[PDB]
Order: sequence, then structure tokens, then C-alpha cells
Amino acid sequence: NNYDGDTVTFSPTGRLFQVEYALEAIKQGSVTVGLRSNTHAVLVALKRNADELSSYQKKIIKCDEHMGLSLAGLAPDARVLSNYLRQQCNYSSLVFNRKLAVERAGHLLCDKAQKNTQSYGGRPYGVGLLIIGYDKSGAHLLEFQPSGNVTELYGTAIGARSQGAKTYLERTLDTFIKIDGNPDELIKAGVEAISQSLRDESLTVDNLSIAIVGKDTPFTIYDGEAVAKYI
Amino acid sequence: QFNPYGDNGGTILGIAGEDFAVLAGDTRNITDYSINSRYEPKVFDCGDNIVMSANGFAADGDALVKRFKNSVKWYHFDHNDKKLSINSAARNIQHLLYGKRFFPYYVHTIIAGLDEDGKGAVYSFDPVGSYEREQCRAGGAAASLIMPFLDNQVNFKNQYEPGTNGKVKKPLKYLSVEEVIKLVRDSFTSATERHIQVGDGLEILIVTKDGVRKEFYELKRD
Amino acid sequence: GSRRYDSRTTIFSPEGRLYQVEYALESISHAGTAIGIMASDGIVLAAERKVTSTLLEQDTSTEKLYKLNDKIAVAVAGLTADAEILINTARIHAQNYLKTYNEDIPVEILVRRLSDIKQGYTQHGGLRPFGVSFIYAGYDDRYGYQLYTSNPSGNYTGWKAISVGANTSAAQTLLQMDYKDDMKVDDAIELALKTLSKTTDSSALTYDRLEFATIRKGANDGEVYQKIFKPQEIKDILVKTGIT
Amino acid sequence: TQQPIVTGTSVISMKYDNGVIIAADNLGSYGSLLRFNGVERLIPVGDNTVVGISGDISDMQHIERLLKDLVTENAYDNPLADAEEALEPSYIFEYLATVMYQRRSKMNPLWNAIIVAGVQSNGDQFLRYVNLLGVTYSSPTLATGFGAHMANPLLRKVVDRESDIPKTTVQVAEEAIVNAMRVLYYRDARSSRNFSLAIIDKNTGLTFKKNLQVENMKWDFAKDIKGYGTQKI
Amino acid sequence: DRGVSTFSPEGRLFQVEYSLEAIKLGSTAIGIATKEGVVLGVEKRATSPLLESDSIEKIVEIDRHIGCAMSGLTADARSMIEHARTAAVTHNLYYDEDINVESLTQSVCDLALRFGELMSRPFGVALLIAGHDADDGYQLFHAEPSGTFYRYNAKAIGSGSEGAQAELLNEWHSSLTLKEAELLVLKILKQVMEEKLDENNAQLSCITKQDGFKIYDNEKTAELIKELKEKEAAE
Amino acid sequence: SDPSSINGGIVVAMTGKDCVAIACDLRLGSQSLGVSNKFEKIFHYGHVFLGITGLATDVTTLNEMFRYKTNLYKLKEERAIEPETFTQLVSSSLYERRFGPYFVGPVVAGINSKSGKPFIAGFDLIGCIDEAKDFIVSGTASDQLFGMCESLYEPNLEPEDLFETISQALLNAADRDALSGWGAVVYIIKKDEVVKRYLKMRQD
Amino acid sequence: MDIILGIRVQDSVILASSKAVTRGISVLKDSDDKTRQLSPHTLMSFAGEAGDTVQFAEYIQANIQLYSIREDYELSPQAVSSFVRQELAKSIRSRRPYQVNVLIGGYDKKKNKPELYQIDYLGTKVELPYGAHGYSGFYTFSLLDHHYRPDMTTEEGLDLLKLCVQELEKRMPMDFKGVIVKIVDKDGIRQVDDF
Amino acid sequence: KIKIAHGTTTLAFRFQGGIIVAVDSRATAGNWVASQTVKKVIEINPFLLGTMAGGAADCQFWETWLGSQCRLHELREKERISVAAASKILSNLVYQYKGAGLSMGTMICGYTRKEGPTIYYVDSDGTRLKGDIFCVVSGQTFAYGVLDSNYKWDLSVEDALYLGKRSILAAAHRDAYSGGSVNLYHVTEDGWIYHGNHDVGELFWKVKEEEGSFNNVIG
Amino acid sequence: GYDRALSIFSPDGHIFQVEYALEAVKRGTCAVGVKGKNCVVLGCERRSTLKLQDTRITPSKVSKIDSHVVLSFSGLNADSRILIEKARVEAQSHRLTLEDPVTVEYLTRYVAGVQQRYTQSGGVRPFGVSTLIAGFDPRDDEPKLYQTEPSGIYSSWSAQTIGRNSKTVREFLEKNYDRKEPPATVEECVKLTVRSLLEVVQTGAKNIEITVVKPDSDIVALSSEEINQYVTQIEQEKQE
Ligand SMILES: [Mg+2]
Ligand SMILES: [Mg+2]
Repeated sequence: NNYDGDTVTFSPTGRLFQVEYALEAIKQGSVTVGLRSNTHAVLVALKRNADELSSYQKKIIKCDEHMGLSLAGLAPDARVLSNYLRQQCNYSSLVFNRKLAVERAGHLLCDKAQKNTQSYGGRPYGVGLLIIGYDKSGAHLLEFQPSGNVTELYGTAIGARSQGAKTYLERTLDTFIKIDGNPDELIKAGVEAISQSLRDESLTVDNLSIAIVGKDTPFTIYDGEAVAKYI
Repeated sequence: QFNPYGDNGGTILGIAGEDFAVLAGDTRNITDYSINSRYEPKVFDCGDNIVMSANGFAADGDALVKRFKNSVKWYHFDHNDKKLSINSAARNIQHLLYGKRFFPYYVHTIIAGLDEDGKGAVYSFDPVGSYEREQCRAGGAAASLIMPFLDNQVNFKNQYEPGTNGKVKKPLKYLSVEEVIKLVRDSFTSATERHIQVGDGLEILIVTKDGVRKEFYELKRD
Repeated sequence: GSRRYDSRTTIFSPEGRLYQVEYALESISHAGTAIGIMASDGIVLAAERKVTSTLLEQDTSTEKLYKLNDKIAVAVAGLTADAEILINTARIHAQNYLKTYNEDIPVEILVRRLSDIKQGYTQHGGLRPFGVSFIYAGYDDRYGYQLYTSNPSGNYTGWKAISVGANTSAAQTLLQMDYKDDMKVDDAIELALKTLSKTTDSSALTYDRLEFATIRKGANDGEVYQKIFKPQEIKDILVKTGIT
Repeated sequence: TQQPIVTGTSVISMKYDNGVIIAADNLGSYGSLLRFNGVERLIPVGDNTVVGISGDISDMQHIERLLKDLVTENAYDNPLADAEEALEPSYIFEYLATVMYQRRSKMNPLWNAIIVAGVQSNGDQFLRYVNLLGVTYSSPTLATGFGAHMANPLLRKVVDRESDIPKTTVQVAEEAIVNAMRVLYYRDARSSRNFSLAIIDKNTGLTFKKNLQVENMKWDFAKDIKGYGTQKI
Repeated sequence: DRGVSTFSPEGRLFQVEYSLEAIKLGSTAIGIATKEGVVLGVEKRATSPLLESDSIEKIVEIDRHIGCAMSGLTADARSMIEHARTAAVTHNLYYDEDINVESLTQSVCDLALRFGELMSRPFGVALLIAGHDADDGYQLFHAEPSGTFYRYNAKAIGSGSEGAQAELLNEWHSSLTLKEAELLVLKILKQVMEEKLDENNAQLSCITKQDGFKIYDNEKTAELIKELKEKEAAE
Repeated sequence: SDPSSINGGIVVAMTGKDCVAIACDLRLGSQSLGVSNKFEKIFHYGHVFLGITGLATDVTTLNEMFRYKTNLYKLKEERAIEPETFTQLVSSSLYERRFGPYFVGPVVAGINSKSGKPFIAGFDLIGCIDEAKDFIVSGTASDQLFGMCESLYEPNLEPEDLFETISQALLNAADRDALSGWGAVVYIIKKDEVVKRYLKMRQD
Repeated sequence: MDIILGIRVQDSVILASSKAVTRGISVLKDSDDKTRQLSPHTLMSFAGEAGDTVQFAEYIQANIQLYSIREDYELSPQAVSSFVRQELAKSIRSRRPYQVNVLIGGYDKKKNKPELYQIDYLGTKVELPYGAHGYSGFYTFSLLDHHYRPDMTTEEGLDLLKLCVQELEKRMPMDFKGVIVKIVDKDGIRQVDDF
Repeated sequence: KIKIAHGTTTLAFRFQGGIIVAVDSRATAGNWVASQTVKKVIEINPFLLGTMAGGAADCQFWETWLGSQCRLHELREKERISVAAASKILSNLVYQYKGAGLSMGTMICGYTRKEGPTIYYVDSDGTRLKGDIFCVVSGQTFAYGVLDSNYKWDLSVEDALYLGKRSILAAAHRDAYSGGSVNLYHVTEDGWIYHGNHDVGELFWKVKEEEGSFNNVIG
Repeated sequence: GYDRALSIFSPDGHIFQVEYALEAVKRGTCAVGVKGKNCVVLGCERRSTLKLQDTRITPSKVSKIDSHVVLSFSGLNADSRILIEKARVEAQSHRLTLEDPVTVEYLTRYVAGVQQRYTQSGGVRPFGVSTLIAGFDPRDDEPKLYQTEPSGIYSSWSAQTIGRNSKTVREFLEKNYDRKEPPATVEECVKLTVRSLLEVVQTGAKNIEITVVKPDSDIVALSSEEINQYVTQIEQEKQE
């Protein structure tokens, strides 16, 4: 109200309204699902078009051979944060000959987002990220909020109507976690999860974006006729 | 005073065929009169069907190759996974090298691959990023021993048609990968005999439309 | 953060005026009247000290008339402290020019420099402008005797006669009435004092309430002399012109 | 640019069937003065890596602190710091190699020759060299300074190529190392009789041996050597 | 007052949303992508008859293979064009090749959100970036001050956009010829323009693989306008 | 190569009874080649006289610098700078270039306008003050000037006697220096009159 | 090494400049003009280190041309010479000093007097009736010291210069490939047609 | 040295038909012949040619850069850059780097209707000179043309090409560091035209036989 | 440093500081540009509220940027000096690097670029100035007339006016200026420029300044009497 003019101001109840408004930009964003087994981690994203002449806005960004994320909210903010992850993944490889742990990637994103919430002049990031990766401790899924809060999960969803996909995954938890050494079945579970967040529109060939990373699978994005198999 | 440069010896050879390219190097690493390693690889697969060697000061060579490999990774990120053509790689490596024009990478760089018409390509660089597309280039210690031989046995220089008394040059024939590898092996065998820094092993990376494959041959260990 | 407290000293009004320049000009309108009159054979600077005291040391006092170099003087209307900052900058500019070209700075070049500094404070920096209007009296071998004025906007103009500070409307009408082009310094001295004597908000114009200066080629042959009048010399010229 | 002041001589190392051995004498020389004898130049990093350092001792003590800080840093927000996300030899080497090449590239080197000996997560032997120039190389045997000239020839008679590594036991490897340290004591003027030896085995882990001495030395033949040519007495 | 980088309670940046209003007041620009090339057309909208219309430059070359049309505060576009030209040429210097149209557009869009308390405000101009590269053929992009860029088979920006876009929705198909696209841009420009469309108040351009980016002569456009009038009178 | 002996030239200053004298040669050269015979090395800021020997570009630069500084001084102080105060200003100004100095041998001469006391001072190139009662010497013939002054000088000379002494000191010193001569100027300075005399001398 | 001579006569200033550009034993040009017009009544000739001479000369030209436009006035040759000297004097204690020697020939329209300024690379300035930079200096000085009269006409000054160049051609080891001559008077700056 | 340097055989001359540019193709590190097939003519753009003498890298890198700066000028000003302007971009750039150890002696050749056929010689010293003819033979730059100084302004394009080719042959024979092949370029208002690669080995015997020259050499 | 964003967007997509800068221009004395067949004429209003003015030394309204290009303006006089100085520096910088004087279009594009920069840089306000930039490109006889405004947009004009009552004199020019036949001579062009100002000025005395720019750096400012003869002839033809 009087306390939402900048990110440096607490409200009388100890809330940061600029951060809460940034969090709102994510809810307006198109739905994206993350889920993993013990062998593979999968991103599924519903891409959003401007109109019938326009392309569908790309949602999934590759960060390294073993790590990448899906975005919901301000796409340029995802580009800045994903670029930062690309550099941190790259620094780890060049200096230490070491693939960056997904958990440490989460800690780095948290700390970068935090600095924008405690300084004058800046603004919070207006995007939410689902980071998947396969490192030395197996498959990982992270959820990033521009508050700085990063959370390790078996599955989740962010964006408009994400609650439908999240409830489904909460039911299926015991089933999809056990889908080991079967990439196609894990993606099916992700496509079935994101389907709980659709209204009026359905998954078409230029609508659906899928990414997968796993034990002997580099981070690869599937778009166009490569996802027709799953429609 | 402190000298930031050294000589790790070694010799490299790039030959461009009609529809293939080979980049070969000895696997010996030396300082002065000592052998550091008999097998320290010098020729690297950088991705996008490009093989690279930066011969001379091994530290500068490792640094340049590392930076170029990283350049390929970021080219993919920045340009929607577009394949880096050998000519674009060559121009990129010039900028990497010329960036240190006043404190150079003390290396002779050769890259091999296929051009955009699928024909064999070799690019040769000086330490400060001067570069040329070539069919044949030896670099390193035994370069002066190898290049005259290649001039004669690849380009058929100073060879004429018998009975023409030098009026008809010996006609240039397209060399197969098998004949080029014979010339590479004989080049290094000869260099190993006459150059004290050359020996131990020969690693050849062959580039075709099918990708990069690796052949290794032992050299004399004296 | 800090934005809350920013007055924004360098913004246009909806009418396309610079608030702080307009308010600075309001400030200057309350400052003691300064008059410059340019004659064929020299320039007169006359200025009124603001409601003085009997205990003020007048002979060592300077609030109105300042020397920039041997050829150029200024009359001040506004904040004296603000004027001294600019005066010291102008004195350095004159010596910089003299060092570079081995020639005394032409009057306009000095005026344009000081005016450009004032301008800068109205367009960037977020600082208040200088609450100062200058009358520049100067001589160079290009244009001869010159009168200029500059105001907090950093606008400057040339004049045959001009007033700054209090009652400029009244002062300018009186100058416009009695000024002629063939006028001489001695006549200009009389005009300047007669104008102040009629426009002053004080009961009577006395020596202790005036600063006076003349720039004359009344220097022996082909050179120019600046004369900052002493209290006794101002008292004498007041009697001579028949005001006291 | 500087000059080394207090210096350590040869570090020697080799691969055997199940791991790596590395050794270095306990001397810090001050030019021709053998000033410090209780100097440890093998610095273990966890239970899988030993870093053997020759050259400037002040620079070695700096590198020792970097490695100590590396272990602390790795443990930060790392629940698997003592498991899957523990420091590997390869990580510790690549870090040192980065620092060494950067320091030479600012014309302010760390005046050292470093051998990183260890065993990787998958049980693979790790043995790689880096020096003040940022030059790096791997071999079944590695040695710095005099060790390169005198130890390598002896160690290469045991493991001459990669295929000899599975045929080399820890007893034969250690024996060859200990013999090489005796030869270096005979022929190196900046060497010492007291040395440390570290074994990193993929089964028995890190065994660190301190206060080892060169023994079984041959001197008796000296008594028969008289004069420099003609002298018979 | 309030931060320049402030979010609204709906999770939108005030200044970005406000710049989008400035672009709505801009003169109309239309792009149509075909397999034979991309056409770019603009309404010049001279404020007076004494203004020499050929000096109105709302269609601009970035490189031989990339053209650009603008709508909104067109002065804001100059530094964006400068960056685009520098990015295109710099990439050619570093890589001895043409830069991908998407990579050029992405480079321009990276400037967009570089504002705060960097430039004091977002750009008040939208760009239609049209070009050809070997990888993705003929392409049309819409670069917004939000830093978002959409690819379009056809797109209209400026005052007459929502009317023009609805018209492009009906008219565009994947088999359009370059000639058909030219007439289509002229037709929709003529529909949404206040003044009557002629060769002096409207400007055409195209990008083909063979000839690269070309701004059409007034004589060449005049013929296409006459061709349009006759074919509309033909039924 | 030595910056202080490229262009050549000398300055000498002497005190007399209620007067000071400062004198200089007129030569400017490029080593062996004489270039100008009109290169005066004595300048004045009000009643304070400054002679400068050494690198000619620095002589010209320091003159312009002290004109600049004494002009500002006068505007602010509302009075002409005095010899004692100027000496400190020359010292300060030279020492601020301690590690990149002007290659000059400055000499100050003048009468304090209030006390009437004759004043002279010399400086090394980094501003160390030599405040001699008798005489100050500077330039490529400083050894010759020291010799001449030490024998010719006596205290409390009348202005017209001091003129002869300083003139004979300069002329005979300059004639034993390759890089000095080509004419000479002498300033006889009294409390409120200064006479300037150009001397006839050999032109080789 | 190069030849730049200046002579100031009664009513004008004449500058004669060697046409040769030589780097080592290589002759790069034989038609080189070592002059820039600073203002309509001011001419500067320059000799010295390669690149620096033209870079300095052109930089001065731009600055004097800038002053001309701003004040709609032509700076006096004295003022231009003082500006040029100061720029040279900055260079000597700079990171990489300009090695440029110049002659400034100008006609002062206020005083109706020709003026010649000699400034060396250190910013050493003198006003002379005649001046020269380089090896040719000492010879020409002795000749000009004998022949020069201050009431000389432009044609008399030209004849005297022509004698200098003739004598310099004979006595100099290098070939300077002739001179360009330019006259600076009240009417402006003109290149002597034949010399 | 480590850096490939070229001190020999670059020729550029102005004539009735535009500019002829002739270079050799030999690269030498000391007495070692590194290559017989290097390009000593840099194609800045279709209308601008640069000759490589001095540092091979220094010439390649900064004349490729000059083509980039020329392209920007044409986008911004919608006009071909003048040879005077293009040459001064490069000359002003190397002058910034002066004393750092750049080595470059280059002839910038272009034909515009404003200027006509124009050659500028640009130096790492910061020298920029306009001239009718420039040649570089064993680290020495000359404005006279290797053979007869006069040659002809009124010279056929065929004849002018031959003179340039024959001039490189004269240098290639006598100069140890000059050889390999001759590369010929003809610069017109509408752009430059490549006139091919001629091996000096085959050229020498043919010229000797046809001209009757090189009597001293036995063949 | 002072970084405050003074030029920002309002909810209706307007930049008020840029629009308020245009109000400063509206308050400025009238300036008019008319290009003939072989000339351009810059006419400027001098408000007669200031008499006792020294016209010898008072800043003239038309400024030479180079020997071939002139700049007149409407709005804040102090603001105009900063644009004039930058333009004059750029004109010499262009001659130094390109070895050719600026084209009128290039000089306009630079000045307009400076104006634009000051509308999205922190801690600065826009220039309260619009400019008329007239002259001839080197070795070209085609007349050039451009207009710039605080936003930084610029364009070419057959004839244009800026400042107070510019609406009225533009009205005049729009009915009196034929494009097919521009003022063929200097006389005709000056006459049409004086006529256009007489719609707004008041007295045709010292209130009208005229500067004629012809090809090949031929720029001259008309005197009081020369302009007074145009003023006399115009009204004597009007009495009919
Ligand atoms: Mg061998
Ligand atoms: Mg003498």
C-alpha cells in the first residue's frame, strides 16, 4: 500500500510487497511441470503464443550437459539467471574439472536473487525456475522463487493453474519416483501431470516443450514433431 | 629473471584430403634433454567435427585449446546450437590469439576438419593469430624435416613425366586417407630418427562426414 | 530510499519554465540595485550596498564590485557567497587563457564561460542554481568597451546600459529615457547615481551605501585603467553630481 | 617476478596396480645452507589425495593454506562432503594448475613444481604434474628437479609403459621409490637422508609414513680410493 | 515518487506497460514473412505538407540480410539500430559469417530492461526485425521494450495494429508470393491510415536471399499501389 | 643530453645600499648552434624580478606560471607580492615537481615595498632556497660567476657602482663560457625606479 | 635532416620545405607538402618523427579552425604560436613525447606586420627574421646573417631563399628532392608557382 | 622471430585503367621458407584492397577490422567510404598503438568517383601518404616501381597487369625472401578483379624465353 | 553521482519532461527557414521588449557550426549554446578523421542524437530547444534545411518555422510556398522569409534578422537597412 514503492521497504506485518508482486508475474506465466525418478529428471512446459501468426515462446533453457531449467514469468529475467548458471557450471568445469552439483546451483541462484531484494534501486527477478539435473548424487529437481527460496522436490509445477498438476504429482508420488531406466514412461507421467492444468486448450505439436536429463542422457530439449509421440 | 615461456618440443602434421582431413602429433612431452611423458596427448576433438593442436609451450597450448573448446560451447548457447564451421572456428581462433598480441600464446596452432562443401580443410596459425587455409602444414621441432618431404610426395614438386625432360609436370592425383596416413607415419618415423625431441608415440585424428576417429602408432623411445 | 527528499532542482514546469531559476531570479529582485552604463570613452559600474550599519568597516568591505582581471570587473546582485565561487572560477579562466595564448581574454569569452557553468547547474547534477546575476564591465581590442549581464539560467546579453537586482523595471525606464549613444563617462557617472537615487528603497543615497567603479582609457595613452572608488571618492562624486 | 629463497628438492612418485606412491625429503635449503630439517613437503588433502611440492617453501606454505581453505569451502552447504561430493584428486590438481598458470600469466609465479598423487572415486590412479609455468603432464612415473634426471630412469625400469601398472605390486613400487631416495641422497647436494612417503591405495586408503631414513648405504669402497691419479698412499 | 523498476500489484513493470502506450500512438508498421522473402511497410505520417517525406526514415538496414521497421518514439530506435549494426558487423568480424536473425534480435532485446537508478527509462519504440539466414530461412520478429521478442508469419505494430493484425489473421497463408505480400501490406496500410495512401506517405521494403535488404523507390511502390487499386476494382 | 646546458645562458643578482641588481645574457642555442640573441631571462611581477637559467622551454613555462600565480595573488590579496613571499612560492612550485622537475636555476631579486630592505634568493631545480646577503649566480657559467663575484663584490655599493660590478661580473664570466653571451641586460632596482641597460659585448 | 626554412621580409613571410619523405635508405615520397594552413593568414611548416609531424600539425589546425568558428575571429600569429608552444611543452614530460619541430609564418592584420616563430619539439619558442630546423640550420644562418635586410621585398626574400636552397643542394649528403615555397602576406597564403 | 613478418614483394601502382596490385606469396621465418602460398593482398571489401608487409597477423587482423569499420560507415552514411577516410581509420588506429611493437607497411588501394584511383601507404610509425606507385622489397619501401621509374600512365590493362607481374618476378629472382607465386589484382571504380595465381618457377622460364631477359641464367 | 530518472513515461505513454521542453520552445522567439532553388534563408524574431541592447556583442540567433552550415533555434538560449559547442567540435572532429566537412544531414543527425540522449539519461533534463540546421553539403549546390526538437526526432523541410506563433507563420508558408517552383533567386527567398515573419513580428525594424546561406561556404547576415528595404516594398504592394 504505502510500503510497495520499492524492495528495500518492509510492511508493518514484515512483508516485502515488491517481492510478492514479482511472485505474481509467475502466476500469470504459462504452466511448466518438473518431476524425476532415481535415474532421470523431466521438464514439461506449456509454451504460450501471442496469436496464430506468432511462434510459441520457448520455456526450457540448457545450462550444461547435465543441467537445465524451465521458466514461468519474465523470460528476459530467466535469460539473465540461466546465463549466470551457464557461467557457474562453466567455472566449476574449467577451474575444478568438476560438474556443478544441482544443490549448489540452487544455493547460487538463491543468493543472486536475495541481493536484488535488500538493495535500493534494483527490483526482484520476475520469473520462477524449475531446475533439473543429474550429478554425482543422481537425479535432482529444484524449484526457484525470486524471493530467493529454492526447494529440492520429487515433483512440482509453477505458472497459471499449476495447482492441478501439483495435486496429481502429490497423488502419483509413489508411482513416478519408481520409473527407473524408462525415460518414455517418466515423460508420459509429466505430460499427464501438465494435462491437469489445461483448460479450453489441449497439447498440440508446437504447444508442448519437453526436456530430459539422466544417468546416460545429456540434457536434451524436444520440440515440434519430437513430442508428437507423447500427444 | 623469471621466463614465463618454455619449450615442450613435439611435432604436429595437418593434411587435407578431398573429403577428409588428418591432424597427427607425437605423444612425447620434453623439457631440455629430459622426457616428461611418453604419452601426453597434443591433438584434441573440440566438437563440431573440428580437431585442434597448439604445439610449442604446452601450458599456452592447453590454455588456447581449453578457451577454444569453451568458445564452441558458448557459440551453441548464443546461436541456437548452430554447428561452428571450420572457417568460423579459424577466424575465432585468430581473435583468441591476437587478444594476447603483446604477451603471446607461444604455440603454432593447426585445426583440421571439413569445410561447408564437405571438402577437407586445414588452417595454420602463427602465435599472434596470422592464419591461412592450407592442404599441408607440419608444426613444431621437426617441421623443417617433414615439409620438404610433403612438398615432394603430396604436391609432386620437382617431379616430371619420364621422357619429357621436365616439359610435363607429374600430374596431381587425389590421395586416399590410407596413402595420406602412410605419408604421415613415414614423416614421423623419419623425424624420430633425426630429431631428439620426436618419438615415443604417434596419435592421428582422422575427420570425415562420419565424424572423428583415432589411430595410434608406436615410435622409437630413444 | 533517498528519492523521497529530492526537490528535483533541474526540471521544467508544465509551462516550460525552470522552477529554481525563476525562484533564484525572485531572490535576486530583493538584492541591492547594480547599474552598468557603457560610454564611448569608458564604462561606469554603480551598486547599492544593502541596509548597512554605522559599525560596518566600509573601506575594507566588498559585496558588489569585484575585479576579474585588469580589463574586466563585475557588479553582483544576489548571494555574495555564491558570486565569490563564480568570480574565483572566472579569475582562473582569464589566467588560463592568458597562459595559453599570451593575450588578455576577450570579455565575451569569459562571460560565455561563467554563463555555461550557471547553465550546467540548471540541466544536470540535481543541485540548486547560483542565486547571482552579474553585470560584466570589460575592455578588449576587438569590441572595445562592453557591458554584459548573466542570470542563474546561464543566459547572457550585451547592453549599452543595464540594471540588475531591486527595482530594475523602474531603473531600466529611467536609463532608457536619459541614455544617448554619444554619451561620455562623466555624463554616465551622473546618470547611474541619479537612477539609483530615484529607485533606492532607502530615504537618501549616501557614500556609505554605495560601491562605485569606472573602466576608462583615461589611462595615460593606449591602455585601460580600472578604478574601484574609495568611500571618500564616492562622497566627492555625490557632491560633484549634486545628490548630497 | 621473484627468486626462490628457502627451497625443497625432488618430489618422486609412481603408479602401481592398486594406487600411487609419492615421496619427498624433509629438508628446506637456504642456498647451499641446509637450514631446515623438519619440513613436511607431502600435504594430504582428505583420505584420497597427497600433493608433493618442491621449490620455494614460502609459496608451498601458501599452497598448503589454499588446499586447507579448499576442504573448508567444499564442506559449506554440502551434505555429501564426506561422500559423493568429497574433493577428488582431479579437482585439487585442476584448481592448482589454474592458480599456477594464472600466477605465471601475471608474471608473479608460485616458484614450485607440484605432483598431485591420489585415487579417484571409481578407483582409477591419479598422478599429474604442474610447475611455476603452468605446464602439466601425466606419466606412470613423475619426479621434480634432480628426481626427473635420476629417479625417473630407475622408476621407469619398473613401470616403462601403462601395461606395466597392473603387473606392479605396492611392495615392488615402494622398494623402487625407497631405492630412488637413496640414489638422490648419494648424488643430490640439496637432499636429505630423512624423508616422508605416502601410499594412496584404492583398498587400504591413505598410508602416510613420516621420519623414514635412507639405509643400506654403500661407503666401504671409499677406504680403497687414494689421491686423484698417481698417488698410491 | 516511486522506483522506475517498480512492479505493479499484477506483476508487471509500470514503465514497460507505459512505454507500450507510447508505441500505440506510433505510426503503423507491417511485416509479412513468405518463402520468397519478408516485406516491411510503414506509414510515414508527415506532420505538415512542407516536411520532405523522403527524409522520414522508419525502415532501416541493419545488415545485407536483416532489415528493420519501427513504430513509436522513433528517436529511441537510433541507438538500438546502432547496437544492431555493430552486433551484426562484430559477429561477422569474429566468425567470418552472417549472424542469425534470432541472435541479432536477442542482442537488441538485451538492451530493453537495462534501465533503472544504464539508461533512465525503457525504449518508447517497437521494432519489426525481418531477415534471412541459411538455418531458419526468412524470419520476422517483433522486438518490444519488455525485452520479449516473438517470431511472426505476419505482424502489425503502431496505432492501427489490432485492426491490421485481424486483417493479417485472415489474409496470411504459407504459400504467399512476394508480390502478393507487397499488395497485402499496401492494402492493410491503406485501410488503417488516416490520410489516403500514396508513394509519398507510405514506404515498402523487402529482404530476399539473392538481393538482400532493399527499400523500394517511390516509382516502384507507386506501380504496386496502381496494381492494388485495379485488382480491388476487379470484383 | 644534460637538460640544464642544452640552451645555455646565465643570471647573476647582487645587493647594494638601498638597491638590488639582476643581470642576464641574451643567448639561446641548440648546443653549439646559436639560435637567438634576444632571449631575455629576467621577468618581473610588479616590483619582484625573477631571472631563470636552464632549459629554455621551462624558463618560458615558469614565467607564464608565475605571471598566472602573481596575477591571482594580487586579485585576492589586493596588493603586489613581495620578494620574500614570492621566493617561498617559487620554492613550493618547484618542489611540487620533485620527481619530474623543471630544469632551471631561478634567481629572485627585489626590494620589500614596506621595509625597503634589498632582497635576493637563488634555487636549485627542486626549490631549495639559497638566501645569500651578497650575490646569487645561476647557469652554464656559474663557476665563472662565483669566481668574478667573490673577488669583485664589496657590500653597500651605490646603484651606479653596483651596475659596473655586476656588469663586469657577467661580461667576463660569459666570455669564458661557450653557451653564454650574445648580448647582456642589467636591471638596477631602487624602491620606486628601475633602470634597464643593454651592454655592448663580443658576439662570438 | 629535412629542410624547413623561414624568412620574414618587410611585408610577408616565406616558408621553404623539403619535398622528400625518407625512412632509412627508402624514399617514400618526392612531392610531400610539410605545411598546414592553421588560419587564412597563418601557415605552419613541420619536420620531425614520422606520423607525429602530421598528427600534431592536423590536431593544431583543427583546434585553431575550431577557435575561428566559435569566435568568428582569426587568432593573431603570436596567440597561435603561444598555443602551439604550450601543446609541445605538454608533450616532453608526457608518456610518449611528440618529436615535432615547427615554423609558424603569419601576417598580423591588426599590426600589418609579418611574423615568423621558430618552435622546437620541447616548446622552445623565439620570434626571428629567419629560422631553420635540422642540419641545414647552421649553413643557412651564416648566409642569411650576411645577406638579410629587414626592408627586403618579397622578390628579394625569394632570391635569397633560392640561393640558400642552391647552396644546401651542393653541401648536403642527402637528396631532399627540392622545396615547396609558400608566401604569407595581407592577402593570405599562396604557393610560389616556380622555384 | 615467432611472428610471421613479410618485408618483401608488394607492389601497387595507379594508371589510366585504375590500380594494379601485385604481391609474391612467400613466408620466411629466418632462412626457413614457412610457405610458398600466402595471400599478401587483403580483400578489405569488394572495392578496397590492402597489401601485407610487416607483421602478417598485424596486417590481417587490423585490415579485416578496417573492412568492418568501412561496412559500419556505409550503413550509417548510406555512401561508399572514400579511400582517404578508410586509410585514415587504419592510420589513426596504429598511431594509438605507436611504440607498442605493431609492424605494418600497407598500401590501401581503392577506386571511387569522388577521388578516382587512390593508393595510400600506411605505416606502423603513423605515416599516411598518397602516391601513384609504392613497392616493398626486402624491408624497404619505394615510390618508383622496381624496374623503369617512368612506366606509362596511358598503359593498357593487359600491359599494366604484365608490368606488375614482371616487377614481382624481378624481385622474386634477386630477393631470397621473395618467391612462390605472383597474385595479380585490377582495381576499378565498380570494384577489384582477381587476375590469378602465377607460379614464379613456371613464370621465370616462360618470361626468359619470350622476353629474352635473364640471359645470365642458364635454362 | 546524481542518477535520478527525470525523463520517465506517464500512464498515457507520454514523457512530460520532453513535452514540457517543447513548451519552452513555444515560448522562444520565432525562427523560420526557407530554401530557394540555389540558397537557404534563416529568418529570426528579436522581441523588442529589450531596448538599450548592444546588438554588436549580444549573442546572434543564427550560429555558424562550420563555414558551410548554420544553426538557428527557438527556446532556452543557455541550452542552445551547449548544442552549438558540441556541433562545432563534431564538425572539426569529422574534418580531422573523414578529411571532408560534415553533410547538413550528418550534423543534424548528431545534434538530434545529443537531444535524444538527454531524454533517457539519469540526472539530466531534456534541452528546451528546437533547431533549424541549414547549409550545403561539400561540392553540392542542392539546398538543405533540417529541424530537430527536444525528443531528438529530426526531418528535412522545404520550409519550416519554430517558436511562438510558429502555427501562424507555418499557415502562411503552407499556402505561399510552391514545391514545383521554389523561390528561384536570393531576393524572392528573402522576401518570402521576411513576409512570413511580418505575419507575427510587430514592427519590421530591428525585430527581424535574416541570414542568407549560398553554396560553397557563402554565408552573409543582412543589415537593418537591407531588411528594411524588403519590409518597405512588401507593405507598398499590400496597399492594393
Ligand atoms: Mg627421437
Ligand atoms: Mg660567451
